[PDB]
This record gives sequence, structure tokens and C-alpha cells, in this order.
Amino acid sequence: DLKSLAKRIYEAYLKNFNMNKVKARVILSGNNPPFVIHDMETLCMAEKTLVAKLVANGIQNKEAEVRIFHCCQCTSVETVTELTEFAKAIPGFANLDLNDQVTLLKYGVYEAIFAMLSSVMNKDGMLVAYGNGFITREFLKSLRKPFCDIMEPKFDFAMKFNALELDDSDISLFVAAIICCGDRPGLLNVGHIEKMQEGIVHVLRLHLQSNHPDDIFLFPKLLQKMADLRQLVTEHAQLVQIIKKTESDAALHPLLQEIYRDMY
Ligand SMILES: Cc1cccc(Nc2cc(Cl)nc(SCC(=O)O)n2)c1C
Ligand SMILES: Cc1cccc(Nc2cc(Cl)nc(SCC(=O)O)n2)c1C
Repeated sequence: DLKSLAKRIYEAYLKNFNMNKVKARVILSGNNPPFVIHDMETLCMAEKTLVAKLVANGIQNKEAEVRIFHCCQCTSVETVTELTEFAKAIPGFANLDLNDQVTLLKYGVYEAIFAMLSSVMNKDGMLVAYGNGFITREFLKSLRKPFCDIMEPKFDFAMKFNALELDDSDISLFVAAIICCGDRPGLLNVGHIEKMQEGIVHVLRLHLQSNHPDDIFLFPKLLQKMADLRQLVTEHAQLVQIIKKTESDAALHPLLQEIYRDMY
């Protein structure tokens, strides 16, 4: 029945995220292949195909950094939506207080985002636009400050995360564990969430034992990546606040505004 819990989480994962690791690595290996975005010329081409209403609105008059930022925001909104439904399908979660649900998701969504973002990254770039764009690490490094600092720390995390060779069945449990975290600020009923977390991590521990018998400390490694992600998000939010207050035209979508409000 612990395999029940694992298979349920995994199936809710396969069902709620449009992009999964199996699908992503196919696209990242080589009908409707991804348009490679590596300079301004290819960015403009890709935009004319994938966001024609925006181009018609004149977005290509804006700095490339602003369009990339708003592309990033749009993807974050979509993934928050998917993560919210995934969480809703985690055994015990929807039994939690409605206030604590919002708290767990508020603090957890970006840790889960950057964990799953590794699935669509390789050492040269990341998939965007539902698999129909591949924007290169170097083009993103090439942007003006502060925008060139957005993505490279996520690439750094992802290269070491992907070195662990986790599959979607591992990742789904990792993300569940990320979300069911008993030490978030603001939690009403911490004891239930800890009992929920304990149950998820126990399943994760058993699953890694079965699925990766060759990596002796993989479970402790993953706990450390959880700490690494929380520090990554803290730093990300500070760079995002710098851009919000400093960069005109880089306004914050309201769903994301509310996530960052009173976070760190
Ligand atoms: C890599 C990629 C793929 C598809 C489109 C775009 N450009 C975008 C994407 C989005 Cl969601 N938004 C914008 S500009 C938004 C605005 O200035 O109101 N520009 C980019 C930068
Ligand atoms: C799944 C995926 C792929 C590519 C980009 C994004 N969203 C990101 C990623 C990164 Cl490293 N940075 C941002 S800045 C805007 C925000 O804080 O949502 N947004 C996401 C969530």
C-alpha cells in the first residue's frame, strides 16, 4: 500500500505536467522540432511563430531581456497552475486546512519549479514554449545585467541534479516531498503536515532503495538538494525584486506577485 502511495503520486505527476522527463529528453536529443533561439535574429523568428499576437502588439520594439523575462513569467504561471493541481492530488493534501494548502504551495512552488526545470535543461540550453523552443545557455548568459543572472544558477543546479539520473517516478516523489514541508512560515497545523511529510519521505526512501540500488547515499543527497533549492529560491526572489523595482517594462504578473509577497 506504500506502493499505492507511490504509484498515485507518480500518476498524478504524469497527468498534471504537460512536460515530463521522458518527453523532454526525446526533444533534447534531436515533426514540429524546437526552434533554436541563440541570437536576436532567431529570437525574433521564434516569436513571430509562437506568440504572433504579441509581435502584432509590437513587443519586438522592447529589449530582448524584457521579452525573455515575460516569457519566463508566463511559464511560471502555467507551472504553478499545474503544481497546484498535482498537490491537490497528493494523498492527505486536500484534507489539510485550506489556509495551509496556500501556505505550502506559496513556499513550495518555486522549489518544485527549479527541480523540474532540470528535466528540460541540458548543458547548452532549455526547452521553452511547450517543447517548440530551445533557448541556449550562452544567449541567456549574453543578456545585459541583471537579466543574465536569472537562468545560469538554475543551469548550475540542474547539471548536478541531472547527474543523479533520476526518472519521473523519483522526481514526482521528490516534488511531493518539497510541497509537503512541515517547517514553512505561517503553518496552522504543523503536526498533520509533518505526519504527511514523514509518510512521503518514507515512500521516497523506499522507492530510491528499489529504483537506485547502486547509489548508496542517494536519499541524503536528495535531502541536500532540497536545502539547495530553498537557498536557490531565496536568491531568485531577491533578483526578481531587484528587477521589479528597477526595470521598467518588467512588471510582475499578479499570480506571481502574490507568491513573492511576504515570502522571504
Ligand atoms: C524564447 C521565447 C519564446 C517565445 C516567445 C518569446 N518572447 C516573448 C514571450 C512572452 Cl510570453 N512575452 C513576450 S513580451 C510580453 C510584453 O512585453 O508584454 N515575449 C521568447 C523570448
Ligand atoms: C518550467 C520553466 C521553464 C522555463 C522557465 C520557467 N520559469 C522561470 C524560470 C527561471 Cl530560472 N526564472 C524565471 S523568472 C520569473 C519568475 O520568477 O517566475 N522563470 C519555468 C517555470
